[PDB]
Amino acid sequence: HVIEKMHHVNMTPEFKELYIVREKQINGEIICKCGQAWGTMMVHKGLDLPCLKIRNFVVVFKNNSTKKQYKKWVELPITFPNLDYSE
Amino acid sequence: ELQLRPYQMEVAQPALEGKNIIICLPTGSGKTRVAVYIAKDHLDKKKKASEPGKVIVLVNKVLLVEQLFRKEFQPFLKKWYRVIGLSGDTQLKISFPEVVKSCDIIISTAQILENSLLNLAGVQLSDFSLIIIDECHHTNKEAVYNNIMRHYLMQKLKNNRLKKVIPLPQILGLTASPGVGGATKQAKAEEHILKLCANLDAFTIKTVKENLDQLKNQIQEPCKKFAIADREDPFKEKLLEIMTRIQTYCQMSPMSDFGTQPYEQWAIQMEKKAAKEGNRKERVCAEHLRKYNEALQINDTIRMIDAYTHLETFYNEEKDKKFAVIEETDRFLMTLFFENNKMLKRLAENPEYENEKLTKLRNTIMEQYTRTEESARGIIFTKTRQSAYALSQWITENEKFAEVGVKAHHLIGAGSSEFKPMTQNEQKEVISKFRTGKINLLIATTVAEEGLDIKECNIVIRYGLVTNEIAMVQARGRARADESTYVLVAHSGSGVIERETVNDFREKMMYKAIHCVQNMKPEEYAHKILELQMQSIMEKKMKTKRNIAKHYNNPSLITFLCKNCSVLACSGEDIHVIEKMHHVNMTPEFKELYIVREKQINGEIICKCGQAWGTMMVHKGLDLPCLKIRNFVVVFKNNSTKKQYKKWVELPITFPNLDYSE
Amino acid sequence: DTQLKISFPEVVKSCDIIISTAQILENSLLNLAGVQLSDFSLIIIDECHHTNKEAVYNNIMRHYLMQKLKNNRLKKVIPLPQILGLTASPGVGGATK
RNA sequence: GACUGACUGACUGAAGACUGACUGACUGAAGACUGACUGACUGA
RNA sequence: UCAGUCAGUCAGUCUUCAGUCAGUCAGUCUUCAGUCAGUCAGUC
Ligand SMILES: Nc1ncnc2c1ncn2[C@@H]1O[C@H](COP(=O)(O)OP(=O)(O)O)[C@@H](O)[C@H]1O
Ligand code: ALF
Ligand SMILES: [Mg+2]
Ligand SMILES: [Zn+2]
Repeated sequence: HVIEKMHHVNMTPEFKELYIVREKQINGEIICKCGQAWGTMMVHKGLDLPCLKIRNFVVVFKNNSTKKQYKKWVELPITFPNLDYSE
Repeated sequence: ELQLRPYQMEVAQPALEGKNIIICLPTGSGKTRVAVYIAKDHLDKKKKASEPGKVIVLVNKVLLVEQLFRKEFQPFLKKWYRVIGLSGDTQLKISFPEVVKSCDIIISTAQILENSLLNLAGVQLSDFSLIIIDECHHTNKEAVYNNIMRHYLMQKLKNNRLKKVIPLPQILGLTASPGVGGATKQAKAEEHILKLCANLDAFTIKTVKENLDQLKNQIQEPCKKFAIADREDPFKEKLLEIMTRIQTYCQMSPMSDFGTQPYEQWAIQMEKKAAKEGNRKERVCAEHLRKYNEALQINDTIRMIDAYTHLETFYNEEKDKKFAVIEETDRFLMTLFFENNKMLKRLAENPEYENEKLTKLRNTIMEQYTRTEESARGIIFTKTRQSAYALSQWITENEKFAEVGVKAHHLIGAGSSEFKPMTQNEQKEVISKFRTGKINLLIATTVAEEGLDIKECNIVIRYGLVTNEIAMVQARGRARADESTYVLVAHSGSGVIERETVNDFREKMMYKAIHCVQNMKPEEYAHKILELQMQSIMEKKMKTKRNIAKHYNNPSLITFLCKNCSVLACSGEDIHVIEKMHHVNMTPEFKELYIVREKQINGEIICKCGQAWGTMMVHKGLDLPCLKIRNFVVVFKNNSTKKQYKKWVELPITFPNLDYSE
Repeated sequence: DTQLKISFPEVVKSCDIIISTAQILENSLLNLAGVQLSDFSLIIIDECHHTNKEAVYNNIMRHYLMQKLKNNRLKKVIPLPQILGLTASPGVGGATK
């Protein structure tokens, strides 16, 4: 889900269990099992929530199993729903 | 004769049947009468259906308690109900819960209720039915209203958990200008209105849309008039080269010209740094030059005499403290200061030289009162208390004022370290005299911009004031009189008229935006409102955990040192607290270290340097001197860092109370 | 960078000589209330050699140019503000001819 | 039988000084994060 | 048509700090005036 058309982020609780936080802190950095970073913790509208950078990941489609990357988010033709804030 | 004007009944229509809502009408259109009438209907109907119904009226300024008490509630309900007016100053003789249990209409200040609600016997919000909240635009980030409404909101969400209940009392709140939170977007404005609405748990703004012209006939827009001024006198520059010599002695770089707020800020912070180093021969000089700076600032604002007296008083007591120890850079100051000050008093005494602002003020006062010919009440709004009091003296002295029949007095709040603190009883009689009219000119501070209902205010005057939009809307509202004149006085040196301009545009934004939200779709309204309700609660919880974790403590770890000197004063174990309120030391050798001094019922503590430490106090039959944490320096034992704190709450140490067996 | 406290259209409506960075104006012009190019009379553009393929100046001038051609359609009008631009080296687009 | 002096408490009224904490507005400074756009260079 | 690097511009989200000022609230003490009532002691 996106904040103000500006920042992509994930709320999923099991997905919260997958990663690792790390501090050197006001924000935490996400760390994979490999040790590679994924995103940064952010606080918004009174919620606690970690974001992700598309550079840190790999996209996989379902019609064609091609492995692709993008440096920024604008290349990806996907459109996301905004934030149900009722949670 | 509780007969409302049409528009009043019109905007009161939704309120008559539940529907906790808000009413906003432009200033001077008697919203208090709407409150009184609604209250009568609520109590009478509840009596008809025979349920325990009550109502509490919250006000945020003490003076208004007595005003609204004896002006709109007494005269209309002396036969129907038991109304009681209570404020933090009146000596109670009975606990708050029984006060409410006796009467049914309460008029009180919000802090009282909140005190009575966090004492969990106390009281529960459910004990009430109707909550009248006057001037509720103050509902903002951790204000007195926000706490109360957050309890209410928390209970409401608990009720919704129950449904998928306990009654929550109906709510009313009165405003004149909800304002914007400093917003240059249409979105942020309308958002801000929504935030206020949700925090009030309102249903609809419900502002007039029918009876427009008669309203245009009731309220009057005052005539705006601008007084802007911009004489050479050496006194400013005379202080200038004195203080530049002072700065050059220690060769400080100012980084800015003198007499400015950044310079003062820099002076304070660098003085703190110098005290951290232990650097004498600089610290004292820094403080003294600072004193010159504030003296200059007062000097531009007000006449010369008081500004000189301020400095003279400081240096007088300075040498008075110094000579006590009798019983190098120090004298380096007074030696030149005293010759200069003798000259200054010679220069200051000359009344021909005068401030530019005061000049235009004199012009404005004389012009307005003479044009009015004995039918004129004028209110002058200022910034600092001593400004008010000195301006009163300035009125007193020059006989040219009195000949015109202007009778002036100064009105300020209660509570410093200066001429004299005016007390509540005195201001109460002062407003009494002002209503009569043998006090013709009133000089006031922030205290009285919201709620005064004097029927005759031809003149409202602002003296070099800079503020947000509500504190200007209300000020223009005070002129509750015909042909009302609003005068702004300032000099073009600072950003005053530009503040007025931006305030104007901001006002227009606010009106348009409230018209925008006025016309939203109910379901979207409900969704947005609910979401905002949530937001406040979660953020409050997050702040709660942040604070409680921030609190994190050996009571012996630290030791205290002078600032002027650095001689060790005492260690952590020597300090004990009275009633969690006042820190103090009992140690007998520590009694030998310091010096008492009197001008007295209490003695002031003096160091060997001459710097003050604390004050003598007598408690529970014991004689005992206390200390102020500002007067000292903290030293830890794990890390040798030199730190200071203005108040005691910052220090994470906890102290044992007082073994009284000694 | 300066913290405004008033919307751009009122800033222009108050003063008469503005000194600003081009991105500000272009932001204020694609917000269709905003502002219209016609509200101005003289457009001083310093260091205008940057007028190139989709640069900040090119967008603004393309609105101006579009309006001018619309005016010529009208003739066969709305005033178009006078333009000034300062350069030291217009340069070449990498040209050996 | 009358006189005077002093003591104490309750009631009322008033108010001189001290210190403590929370809150708002103003100004000043300010650390991090992230997003998008544009140009130049090089390369295919 | 694209990728990569670098530099510049603009906009959001926050957290947090200091300083002065003004307003609100609660304590511990000390002191004074006036009236009234009560107890006690002297010399006649
Ligand atoms: N029905 C009415 N008839 C006469 N005067 C009225 C009526 N309603 C309101 N007023 C005027 O309103 C004044 C009270 O206004 P108030 O509520 O104190 O101001 P605000 O509404 O700005 O708080 C009264 O002095 C009275 O003259
Ligand atoms: F509008 Al008011 F006091 F309520 F001036
Ligand atoms: Mg009012
Ligand atoms: Zn010392």
